[PDB]
Amino acid sequence: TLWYRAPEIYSTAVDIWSSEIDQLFRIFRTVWPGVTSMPDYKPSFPKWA
Amino acid sequence: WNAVALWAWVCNHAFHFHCISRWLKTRQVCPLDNREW
Amino acid sequence: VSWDSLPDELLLGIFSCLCLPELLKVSGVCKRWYRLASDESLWQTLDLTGKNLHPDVTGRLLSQGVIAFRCPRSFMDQFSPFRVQHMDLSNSVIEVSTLHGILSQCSKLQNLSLEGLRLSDPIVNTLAKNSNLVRLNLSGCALQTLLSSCSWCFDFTEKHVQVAVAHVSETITQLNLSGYRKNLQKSDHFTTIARPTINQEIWGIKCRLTLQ
Amino acid sequence: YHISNLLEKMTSSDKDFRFMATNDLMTELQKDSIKLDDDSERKVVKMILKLLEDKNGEVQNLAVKCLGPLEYQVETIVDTLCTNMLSDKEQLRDISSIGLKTVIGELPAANVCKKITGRLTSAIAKQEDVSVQLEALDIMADMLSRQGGLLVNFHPSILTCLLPQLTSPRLAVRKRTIIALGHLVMSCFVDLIEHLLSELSKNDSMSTTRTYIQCIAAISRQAGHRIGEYLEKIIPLVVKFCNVDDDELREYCIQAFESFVRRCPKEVYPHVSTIINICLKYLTYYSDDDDMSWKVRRAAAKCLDAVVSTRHEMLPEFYKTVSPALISRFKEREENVKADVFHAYLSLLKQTRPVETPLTMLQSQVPNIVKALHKQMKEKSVKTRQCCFNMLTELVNVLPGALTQHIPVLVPGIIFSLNDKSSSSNLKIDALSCLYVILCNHSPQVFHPHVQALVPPVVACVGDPFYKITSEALLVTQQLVKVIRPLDQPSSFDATPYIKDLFTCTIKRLKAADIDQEVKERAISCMGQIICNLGDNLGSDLPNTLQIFLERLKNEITRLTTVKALTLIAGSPLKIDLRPVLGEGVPILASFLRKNQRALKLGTLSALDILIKNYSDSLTAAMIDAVLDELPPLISESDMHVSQMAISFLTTLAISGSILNELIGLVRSLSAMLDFFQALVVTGTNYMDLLRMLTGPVYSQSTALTHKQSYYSIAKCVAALTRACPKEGPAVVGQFIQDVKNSRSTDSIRLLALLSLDLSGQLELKSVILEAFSSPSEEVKSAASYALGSISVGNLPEYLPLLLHSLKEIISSASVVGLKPYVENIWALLLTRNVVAECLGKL
Amino acid sequence: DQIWDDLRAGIQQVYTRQSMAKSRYMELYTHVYNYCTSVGLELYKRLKEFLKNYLTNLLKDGEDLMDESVLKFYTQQWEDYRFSSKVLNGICAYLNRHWVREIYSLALVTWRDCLFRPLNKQVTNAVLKLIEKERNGETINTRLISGVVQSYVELGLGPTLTVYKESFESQFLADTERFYTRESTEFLQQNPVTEYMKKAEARLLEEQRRVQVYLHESTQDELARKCEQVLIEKHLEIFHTEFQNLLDADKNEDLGRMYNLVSRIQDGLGELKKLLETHIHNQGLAAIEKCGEAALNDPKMYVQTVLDVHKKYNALVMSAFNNDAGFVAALDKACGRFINNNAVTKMAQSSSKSPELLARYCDSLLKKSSKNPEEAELEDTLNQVMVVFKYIEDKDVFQKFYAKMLAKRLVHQNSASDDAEASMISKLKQACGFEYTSKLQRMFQDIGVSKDLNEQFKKHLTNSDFSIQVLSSGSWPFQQSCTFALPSELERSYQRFTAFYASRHLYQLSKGELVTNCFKNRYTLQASTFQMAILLQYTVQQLTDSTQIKMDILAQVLQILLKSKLLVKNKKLRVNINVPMKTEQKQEQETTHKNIEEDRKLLIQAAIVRIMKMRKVLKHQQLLGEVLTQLSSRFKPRVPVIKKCIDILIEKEYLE
Amino acid sequence: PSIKLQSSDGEIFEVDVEIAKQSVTIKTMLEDVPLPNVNAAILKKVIQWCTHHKDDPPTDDIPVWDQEFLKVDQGTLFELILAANYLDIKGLLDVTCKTVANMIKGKTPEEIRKTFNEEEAQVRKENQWC
Amino acid sequence: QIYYSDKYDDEEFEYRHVMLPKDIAKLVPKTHLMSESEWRNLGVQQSQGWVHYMIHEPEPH
Repeated sequence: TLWYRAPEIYSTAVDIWSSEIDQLFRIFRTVWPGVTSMPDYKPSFPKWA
Repeated sequence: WNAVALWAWVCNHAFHFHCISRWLKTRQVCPLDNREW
Repeated sequence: VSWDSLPDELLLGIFSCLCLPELLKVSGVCKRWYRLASDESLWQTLDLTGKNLHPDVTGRLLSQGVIAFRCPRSFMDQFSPFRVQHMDLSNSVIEVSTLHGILSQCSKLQNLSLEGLRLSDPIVNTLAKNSNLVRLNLSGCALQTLLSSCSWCFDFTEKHVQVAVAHVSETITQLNLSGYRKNLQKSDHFTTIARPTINQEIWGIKCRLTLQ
Repeated sequence: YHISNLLEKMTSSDKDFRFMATNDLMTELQKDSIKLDDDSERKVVKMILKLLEDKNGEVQNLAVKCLGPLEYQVETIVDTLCTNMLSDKEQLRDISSIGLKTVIGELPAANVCKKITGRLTSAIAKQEDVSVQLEALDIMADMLSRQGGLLVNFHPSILTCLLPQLTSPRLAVRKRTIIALGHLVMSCFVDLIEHLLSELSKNDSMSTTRTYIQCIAAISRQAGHRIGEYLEKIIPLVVKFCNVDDDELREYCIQAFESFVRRCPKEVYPHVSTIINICLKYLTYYSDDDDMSWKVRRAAAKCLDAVVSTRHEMLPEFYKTVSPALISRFKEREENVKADVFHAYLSLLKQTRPVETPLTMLQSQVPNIVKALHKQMKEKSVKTRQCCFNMLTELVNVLPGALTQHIPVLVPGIIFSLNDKSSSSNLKIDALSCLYVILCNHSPQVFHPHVQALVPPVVACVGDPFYKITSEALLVTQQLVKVIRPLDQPSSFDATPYIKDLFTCTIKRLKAADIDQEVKERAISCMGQIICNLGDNLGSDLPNTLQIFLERLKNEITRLTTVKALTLIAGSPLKIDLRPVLGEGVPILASFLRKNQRALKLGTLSALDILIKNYSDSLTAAMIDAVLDELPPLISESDMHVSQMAISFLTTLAISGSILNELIGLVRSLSAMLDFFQALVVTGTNYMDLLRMLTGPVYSQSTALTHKQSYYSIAKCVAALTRACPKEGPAVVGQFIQDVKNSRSTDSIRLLALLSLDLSGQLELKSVILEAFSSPSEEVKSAASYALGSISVGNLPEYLPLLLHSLKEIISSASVVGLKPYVENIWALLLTRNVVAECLGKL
Repeated sequence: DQIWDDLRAGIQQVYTRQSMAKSRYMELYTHVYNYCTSVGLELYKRLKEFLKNYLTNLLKDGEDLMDESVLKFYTQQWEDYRFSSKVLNGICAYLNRHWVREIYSLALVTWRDCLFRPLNKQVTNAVLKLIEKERNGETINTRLISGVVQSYVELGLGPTLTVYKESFESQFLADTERFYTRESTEFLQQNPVTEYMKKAEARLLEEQRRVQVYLHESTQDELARKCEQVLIEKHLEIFHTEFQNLLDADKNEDLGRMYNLVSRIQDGLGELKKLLETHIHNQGLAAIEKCGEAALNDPKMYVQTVLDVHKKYNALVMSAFNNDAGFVAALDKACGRFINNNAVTKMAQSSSKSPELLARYCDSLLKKSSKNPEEAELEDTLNQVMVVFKYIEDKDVFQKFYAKMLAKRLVHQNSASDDAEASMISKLKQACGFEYTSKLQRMFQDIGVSKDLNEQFKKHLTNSDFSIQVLSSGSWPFQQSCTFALPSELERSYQRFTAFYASRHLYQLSKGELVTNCFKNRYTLQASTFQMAILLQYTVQQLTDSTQIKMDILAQVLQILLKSKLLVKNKKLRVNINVPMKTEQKQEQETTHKNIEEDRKLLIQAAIVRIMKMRKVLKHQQLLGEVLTQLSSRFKPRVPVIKKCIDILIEKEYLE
Repeated sequence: PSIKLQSSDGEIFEVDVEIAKQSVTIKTMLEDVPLPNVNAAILKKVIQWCTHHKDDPPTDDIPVWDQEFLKVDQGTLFELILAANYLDIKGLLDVTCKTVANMIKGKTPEEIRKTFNEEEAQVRKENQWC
Repeated sequence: QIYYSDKYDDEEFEYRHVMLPKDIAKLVPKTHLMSESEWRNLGVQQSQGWVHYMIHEPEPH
């Protein structure tokens, strides 16, 4: 969804929610277990702090 | 009596080598054959 | 119908058909199986990508005698040389300290590509122990004597820009030029030169063991 | 810029500019000139062709020399070149032929030859100018000869374009048409020939032109077995035309000649031959006029040769015909005719040899020809002498001893030829060969009174620097020294005066290093021959000649000649070669094992036989040294037939066979007939070999009957000469043996009566265990030496049984006593197969 | 387990040559199965020790054998041992399959023990003695040597030839060198050199056969190559010295054999070419000198000798030398050198006489006047003349002389067979340039024109030795006529000169009719009819005054007339007395030589002007080269003439 | 083409020499025979196993027919694939290893003793990445 | 078209997130990683360097 994107992205996608990576990076740029679950988990791009 | 004979032209063109060269130096374009070289 | 009085090569033949997950799950069954679990004939092409392993696992794998293996797209943050002829550590920055600790001494690596790794000078020349390498890198890596072993560096300084193609052995098939070509001293579609891939097979040798 | 600048610069309306442009473009094109643009290639080819017919002849003269190659565009070039020869322009037409010849001369493409031939078929049409006709004919003949197979399509068009202009006024055109027509006839569509044949048959009915008969003869040369039908209709026409008094009658002779040689069924011999004889002697008649009459003469000669070389069943009466008389009547006409007439006579002589008898005729005609020859020796020409010598040698070879009377009148010519004019090597070699052949087969009592005149030349000619001269003169020298003192008959003439010259002449050439191999071989042969013949007088220098022979024996290249010479030295005038002198060489002679060169043992025995004063000295003679090398040389019948008789001879003359145990053992035991029974004389000089032949009964496994018969034979021979007699021989002791232990004991007695030159199992033979062959041989060997018969009185009737075999035995050997009686042979026809009349054919 | 006491007897029996029953063999192989049940790295050492002990015992058995007795030991034992090893291979094939960190390899390595044992030296010596005896001639069976060669080759890690090489090849080759070097010396000392080449060829063929017969093919090259060193290359000096000796006398077969023998080496044919050219040049000059003066004034003899020598050497090179481009090039160069300038030319103080005499020889050859016409053979002579003309450097003299000679010949009816002449002109056109053919074809066509025109006068006479030939004199190489009015007896004939030739819009040739009544007896002699024309008048001096012909030619006519018996008779009516004047021949030759020189000077002037048409102004180094390369086909010029021409052109203000 | 084969129990079989030649173990020595280890029934099975692969010169997909031959009882199975190495073919051993791995693949090591026959934690820690 | 990001490499800034064109996707191969400026031939225009340490997580456009 353009208005909101699920952080995981599919069960409870709407509940899970509250380029997709660019939209979701807003909260992360400005932590929890299970990080190494989705394919997007990677430290190449800057996603610290 | 069997011998050899000949026939020659009439108007004909012939000039000396020196005069031929002198004429060729400047007359190459004035006339169109029949009186030069 | 006892299954504990068989030769060793028969068990090797049995194991040769297994894939990674099943093999590593069968690694531990009894004392007899443990010795044959890790053998030279088994590990010859091991490609794990994106598994962000820890130093103990890689140390054990290298010590076990892995003939040749590649490892693209795998990040690492946390000696007796073995035949690791083919290596692929590309576009996955790793801690320089651990790299120097483990990559201090390698006897012979006919293929050694380190594409996209920041390592400084004191360990670059230590590769001279290798008998001869015929592969180079151009992805952001002593300065002149290294290539004498066999006969896009932003941090690279100006002094050694012209040294490469000026006074160095040129028996190599090719010397790729890009980015630094414009600044190269004059007094001195896609590109598939000095790259591993043009289908997990890499460098032309099939990966007999890939996690995927 | 520069690449295409030349083409633009070509058009300049100037002489020097165009000259230089052509020059540099040609020079550049001579180079490889890789990567030329196709459009630029079209530009250059078009411009060169356009300039081809410009003014200022030098420019086009250089242009026409363009290289043949640079194949899509070459088609345009050839099309343009061939389309110009027929254009109105004269100079362009003339140059078109040269350009076509230059371009077509690029063969290592076949489409090119097809196209040019198809376009050029029509150019032969009648034109005002005949300059291009010859070029077109020549080039078309070239294409047809080089490639005739590809012209399969348009044959008749070429035929129809080629016939009409055969009668062109120019003679060169006619001659070129003859050759082209011959080539196209050679190309062969059967129909193609019939046109030509009928057209020439009809056109020759009324015409004074001689080219028709010329082409008729020419076409038959290539038509192999394809003009047989034409002969029946053309022969009358040619024989009729022969009487025409044209300026030359050669063409008819050539026609008849070629038709006779090529066509087998030409069944009219007499007419052609007779007209040959009539026209043979047609002599007829500086700045004088021409004279081509001689031609006919030579032509006739050649055709005569053909007949005398073709027929092989018309020899008997050919000599009786007028041909040889005409040939030998006048052999002095001129230089050229002599060669052909001599060749014809030589061909007849060669045909005479098989490999009223006809030879008698020639035997009666030898004098006249010899007379006719005697003069020609004075001719300054060399070819005449060469032909005369060739004829003489052929005549001497065909029949032996033909020239047994005219030697005094013939030797002068040979000596004259040898003496002077030595520049001509062929003349000298042929003369020496003729002398050798005439001296080869004749009675020795003919050349005697001429020897004094013949020896000097030869001995002077042996030293000629030319090596073939000596290589022919030494054989003549050998024959001469042989024809001086024949051994069979006594020679009155003394040989001492002239032997010194021959000895020195041959010995001088014998020792040298620059001489040829054949010369050395023949020199050693001649030296051996002279030494054997009359070496007694030349005893002063004998040891040095023998030493030279021993030295030459070592050389590998010259072994056979020296061995043959040493063997040949066995004449009745015993040639004493001091015993030690041959002694040091005997070990060398015995060491020879060179791959089947076995004149060795054929000469050693002669040497030790003629000279046998000392031969048992083992250190410097045989019986130890030569014997050691006798093992391989007794293994294969062919060479051992001669090897065995070596030991046979050694035994007789001896210490005889002191150490031959290994040789005798190996000799024991396929063999067709080779028997050494006459060689088993060791018993007399020394039953020495008792058990060697009686090994049968004990040892019989793996035995061949061929050798069992030989074993019985050798038993008989050992019984032949010894104190023992057949009455107590091995057969005698084993008289009644019916408990034979094995088949070998039976084979031992199988041939018992052989030991001849009734008390044992007296008539029990037909109770054969296996069979019997010649046991009842007592009758045969007793009828002659002993009484008439021992059992012949009651031979057959007692035993009805297949005993008729013995019949063929009793009358086989002896005939003096074979049939004194004649009852049993005739009174009974013996009912049992053809064996009854096996001997009746020849009693 | 300890069941080792079963393979022992197995290998002991298999070590023999007698086969083994297959049924009981399961007792052995299956026992090996027991070893690898329930690795160990212990059996290899035990089997190695057993093999070593067995091999040592075998060596001890026949240690003393030698002199062809050892050769019957190693070969005899190796076949059985190899069969035993092959049979035993299957027994431990299981281990060989599962043992890779080799039983047959172990057996071969152990065989290396006896190979490198004392047997090596004696075996090699016996083998080389067998080769030597084979060279001598004595025949020996080659089975055992084949076995020995297989022994030496098989040993190794054709897998590897290192041991075979080091153990047999070096010593075999050394024996070869010493043998051949020893024999060749005294063979050449005693035997002739002529047969040495044949013997060398036979020996080389014998080795080239032996190598496949009983040797490994790997030594195919080396054995040959070094054997050229000992035989051919080392003796090249004597071959060079004898080449001339045996070339002076015809030994063409020996020439071919020598060429084949010496061509194998690298850069061996080059030197002999020099000697060939030198000898050809010397022989040609010797022949020309022997011909001598007669060759100068007799073109037939000189050209015949030149063609004879050319044909002889051409046939020799084509037959013996296999038509090598270098050889034919050398022959061409030598022919050019010794036929352009030779002894005969030195007497004429000019190098143009040799080409000049060829034209006269051709004219005499194809003339129909002398005795008779020749056909079917004249073509060959013309072709050979073309071949010899191909070499001529100065081709201008030949063409210039031939044009005039052909014109003179064809003015009169004298001419040989038309076929030969047509072939000759066609060949000349094909070989020579256009400009000459453009002139000769004009004569060819004009003579036919005159032949056709001849009938016109006869037909005109009808309507209203006599054939008036008329042809334009503008383009032919002739000269003007003399002034002499024709007498009345002949005036009427030419008075009817009007015809198509004249009506539409030379005479200096003495021709006339033979009708004389002054003498008692009439004769018929066709000759130079100037005397006949003068006879119409009748003192001796009176004749000249009335005719008033120019004194020079008239006096020459009088002298030639006095040479005959006409003024102060013969066998037959066929009399000519038409001998050409001697002085006119030399004068014409000198005049034509001068004309040729002038023409060449003008040609070189025009050529320099033309070459500089493209070159604005350039140097002199390339000028002469470009001039020569652009005029190489015809007679080449001389440097002083070019310099004088260049100076004149400079004076002409053309270049700088 | 007639060779006699004897098993341990003492039965004689005859096979033409075109199919038994595949087994290199018996072919190598025959070039230049009671087998004691092989059993008669297993000998019959190995002899008859060469029916399909005559034409063909000497996890992943395998021939569908092979299953019927490879779907064999345990009692005969263990003997067959334990004695195959004596006369194993280059293809028989490969298919054997493949099928036995297939049985092993996908099972639980802790229960492997149910089929064939402290350290667990250390083994797991040794290779935890997987 | 392209869409520059706000801030993604604050630690070492040389470029930011950008869009992917239809033609660029075809030229972008998985075998060859996203080089900093090796895509200039395949229509690449952005901040200097723009070294992409990884690729699109869900899918590349």
